Amino acid sequence: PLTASMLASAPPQEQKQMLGERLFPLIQAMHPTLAGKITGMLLEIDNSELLHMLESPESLRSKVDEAVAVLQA
Ligand SMILES: [Cl-]
Repeated sequence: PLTASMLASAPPQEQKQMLGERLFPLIQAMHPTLAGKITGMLLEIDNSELLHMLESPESLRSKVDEAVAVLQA
């Protein structure tokens, strides 16, 4: 499980990658087809909220639902 401390201690060039690797499987469970896109959309959020999402399923959902509204016609 990823921690702020773990995140803060990693070289910045890798932080988003670390978050993406953790977020993507969770996002793909909700949406196999829109997963790359949703994940890319979400990595745009500031890291510290991303961590809160990894840690609250409900936060991740609400963020995903709202990513999907961006994607729709
Ligand atoms: Cl889907």
